[PDB]
Amino acid sequence: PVSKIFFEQGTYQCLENCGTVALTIIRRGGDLTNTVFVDFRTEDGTANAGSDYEFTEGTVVFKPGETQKEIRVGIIDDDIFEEDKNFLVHLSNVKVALACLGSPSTATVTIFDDDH
Ligand SMILES: [Ca+2]
Ligand SMILES: [Ca+2]
Ligand SMILES: [Ca+2]
Ligand SMILES: [Ca+2]
Repeated sequence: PVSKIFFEQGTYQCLENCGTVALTIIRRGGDLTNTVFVDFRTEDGTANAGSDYEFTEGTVVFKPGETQKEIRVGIIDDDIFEEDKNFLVHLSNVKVALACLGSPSTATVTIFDDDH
């Protein structure tokens, strides 16, 4: 019986000025009385850390009973008009009973430009 860890949705969106984007990680399956650890980390798409979004990483803990965890990523605003850009948040290193990654364990985040 295997706990799976995955993002609640595979795609998130925000405007450049949204300040931060919230992402939800689900735990489903197996024995929910176990504690589960999952690492997370941003990766550039066409949007770049230090420029369009803030580099973010960490470990999330699903304590017993917990099925939903929220993580936040900083979005950087500017006043230049350009195309919409995306980046990635990968999940990894799941630790418990067996727990592992499900689908999707990468979320893609599109920042929509709000200028012009
Ligand atoms: Ca920008
Ligand atoms: Ca703007
Ligand atoms: Ca802009
Ligand atoms: Ca547009």
